[PDB]
Amino acid sequence: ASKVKQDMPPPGGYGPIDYKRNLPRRGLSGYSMFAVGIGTLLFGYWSMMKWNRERRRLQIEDFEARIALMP
Amino acid sequence: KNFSFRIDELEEMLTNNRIWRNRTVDIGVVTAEDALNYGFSGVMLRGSGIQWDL
Repeated sequence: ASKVKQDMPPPGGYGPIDYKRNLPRRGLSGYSMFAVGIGTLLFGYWSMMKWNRERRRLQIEDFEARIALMP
Repeated sequence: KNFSFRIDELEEMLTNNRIWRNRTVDIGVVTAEDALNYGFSGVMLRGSGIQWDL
């Protein structure tokens, strides 16, 4: 009492197979990206402004010490 | 079941890549009449725009 056994799909078939493209958006807006860039530029400019003014004062102090020693 | 994701990852590296587009866009353009006369078949014809598939 043996029945035919063969490679067949299961009853009801197989599940759906995805084949469509699935490239998502996954990104901010151009406006927001440009805003972030401008903001970091401005923060950097402000920090460099203060630091370079301080460096100019330090250079003036060193030059004054040299002038005092020069004679 | 697991192969569409591989195709998606392949497309993530090439389809919208500007370097890939610069290398492949407007390179080796063949007209439909020229393809038919030269005897091209398959993706050559279908890229030229001919609606033919055996």
